[PDB]
Amino acid sequence: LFNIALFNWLIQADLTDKLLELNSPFLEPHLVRMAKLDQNKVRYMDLLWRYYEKNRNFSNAARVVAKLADMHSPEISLKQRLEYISRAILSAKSSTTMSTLAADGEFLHELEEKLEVARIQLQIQETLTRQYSHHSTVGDAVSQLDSQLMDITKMFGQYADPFRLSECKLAIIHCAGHSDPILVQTLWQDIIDKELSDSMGNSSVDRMQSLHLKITSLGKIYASTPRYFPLEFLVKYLEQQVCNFSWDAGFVTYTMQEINVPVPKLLEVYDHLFKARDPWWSRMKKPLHLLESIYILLSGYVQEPSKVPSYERRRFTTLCLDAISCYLVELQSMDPAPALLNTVSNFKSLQAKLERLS
Amino acid sequence: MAAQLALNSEASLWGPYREIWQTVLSALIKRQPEAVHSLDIVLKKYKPDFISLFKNPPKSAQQHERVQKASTEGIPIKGTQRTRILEEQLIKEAFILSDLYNIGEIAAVELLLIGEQQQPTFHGLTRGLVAILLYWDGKSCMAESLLHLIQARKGKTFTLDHSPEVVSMVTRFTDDLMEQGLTNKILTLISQIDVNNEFDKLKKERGLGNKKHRKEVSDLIKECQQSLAHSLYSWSCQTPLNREDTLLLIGYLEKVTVEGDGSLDKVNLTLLMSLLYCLDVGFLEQGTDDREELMKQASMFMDRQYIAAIHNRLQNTQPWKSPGMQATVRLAWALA
Repeated sequence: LFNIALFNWLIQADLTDKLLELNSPFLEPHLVRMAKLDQNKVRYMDLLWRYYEKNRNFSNAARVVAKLADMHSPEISLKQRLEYISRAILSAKSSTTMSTLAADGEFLHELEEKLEVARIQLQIQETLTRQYSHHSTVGDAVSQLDSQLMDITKMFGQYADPFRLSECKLAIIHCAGHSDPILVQTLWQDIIDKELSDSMGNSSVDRMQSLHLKITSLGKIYASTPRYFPLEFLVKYLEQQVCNFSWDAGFVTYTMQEINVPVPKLLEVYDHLFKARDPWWSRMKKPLHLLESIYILLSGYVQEPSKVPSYERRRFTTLCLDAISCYLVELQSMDPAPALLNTVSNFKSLQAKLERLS
Repeated sequence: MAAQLALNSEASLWGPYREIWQTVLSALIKRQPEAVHSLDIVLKKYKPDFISLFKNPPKSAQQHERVQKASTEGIPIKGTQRTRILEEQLIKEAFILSDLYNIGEIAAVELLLIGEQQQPTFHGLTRGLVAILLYWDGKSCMAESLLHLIQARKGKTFTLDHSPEVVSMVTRFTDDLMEQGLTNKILTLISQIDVNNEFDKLKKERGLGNKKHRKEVSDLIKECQQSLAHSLYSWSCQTPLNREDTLLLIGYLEKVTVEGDGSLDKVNLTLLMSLLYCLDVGFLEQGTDDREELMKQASMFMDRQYIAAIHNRLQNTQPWKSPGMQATVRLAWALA
């Protein structure tokens, strides 16, 4: 009776640190009892995991904090749930370093997957609050997203799909390991088209910069995983937008290099797009556009040969000389226009510079 | 009921530490796959003993009164469902051992009962003289367990061909120990442990046996100092010490002297080698292909203040007690 009255008084007085200094064998049973019976279940679970962390019982601390993060409650925001999962991971890592139990490793992996799912949930919430603040259903949607951790399937069908959140849909299918190449291309198209629509009031340079920052930010996340970064589609689609808006032909080549797309892989894509002879370029009166982008890419390599690893540089320079020889033969088969003669001059100058690098 | 059996688990100073060491040896040195599951359980269970390192269980007025009444009421000992009546001689010896090492009276009784059980392996010694050997042997087993756990971590020098799961488990466990200030504890223990001071404590209470017992106690004490110095060395060979731990090691070596023949003793030679390995950069010469990833792993390139702090410490300061050792560290730093 006395210990219970003292603990309840210390809790009511907000003397939580002093309560946790009491090495009482009755404190844990009291906190566990109160966390089951009391309406303030959050507060007693908070004291219980801090007690376990202080006593170096990291396995029990991690389990209490994971249970706090999973608990349906309007008192625990999604941000606090992410803090709890992150604290559960830190405690679990401290336990697995001390414990060779396969079950502590499986639980750590479950928490790491759950943290990734919960970050996508937060990205959906922040996107809804930012872009849909005026929509009557968003207050209810945001409160539901705070009230519990959601499954990926529910996040996709109830929030990402109805609100057309193509960035969040891309993050969901990446996290789920679900690979549909058509869906991935459609989502990247919707992201590009939305960024181009949201920027319609801005200058041509500001629109180009907004799209560059968008594509670089997402490209740095997905470029390591080719199933979610459809490079050939992205290069083709962005080059079509450069032609549509009369932007700098360097734009796509610069953006892909800033994502860390390797110069040899980017050249392979442009070589394929050029050899595909898409009637779109002739219909747009821009038949030399892909060769202008190739010239900018290869001119950048000639200026800075360190963009290609030293071990492959010689092989890559030979591949560029062979490719330029092919492009020069195709340019000679086309009708002599002033623009074509300039492109031929540029490629001959580029050939003579690459021969000095071989 | 498990909680009342757990409270007596924390009182034993030898048997548990020898079990930890045998489990560590079997899993890491002998590579036994069956021992890996036992290693995870043992590391989780005895994590507080590794964090506290050589800390004795404290004295308690409740333990004192129980041990004093043990001749009439009996005491519950580990593994026995019945209370055992203790002889008045064993109760007096338990208070002497409790006073000598500042250990709880139940831990002194347990160490004497193990010393009585092991008295046939240690012929011509009394249970109390055997308890002194087992006390230092249990500390040696904990220091050797720490050494082998540090050797089996992921690093640059010791490649023990282990599964990536065992290496990851041991690396996480040993990282958690370093965050708890392991370097400062090791250097403090090496400074506090002295064979002469321990022999003077033992001599006051008549706890010094025959010529053999004096050697065995001296050898176990020196092994504890050596395995602790090797633990910091083996760490520095795997991963370079952080800024604060490197400055602690320098601040220890500042106070060190040479033997009467002009040589360094074993322990201080090992600690000088630990510092020289913290100053090693020649891994930057041995590979072109993994070079950027090895630069990202070295503590010297992670902390922009590391180089400035070590340079200022070696440039601006009082002569070390050994000027030649200071000159060795300055040469190693100049080459780095």
